[PDB]
Amino acid sequence: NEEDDLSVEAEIAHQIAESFSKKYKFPSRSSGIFLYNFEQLKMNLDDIVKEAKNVPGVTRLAHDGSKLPLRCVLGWVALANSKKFQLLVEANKLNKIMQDDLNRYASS
Repeated sequence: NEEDDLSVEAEIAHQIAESFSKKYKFPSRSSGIFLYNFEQLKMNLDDIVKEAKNVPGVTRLAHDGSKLPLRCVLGWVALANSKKFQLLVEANKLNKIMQDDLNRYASS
């Protein structure tokens, strides 16, 4: 159980570290898109990893060593933590995007 938590922690940290500066597209409130990456959260990696575990489905995927839905993880963590992201985003559209990705990544 302890060893499982360490493996999950390292797996999530691994995937977030590797994609830390990758820009993803999110829906703007007005029209169009804006870009965001983990780097812009201005959070330390330990806190980003903890917040990523609050995203439904991520712990299960990480436990299995599977690829995480990182656009959704970023969007959820940023929605939860970044006032700037919250003000920029069309949250109706973000919610549907995040749920679509969780559904895709929950497949077998």
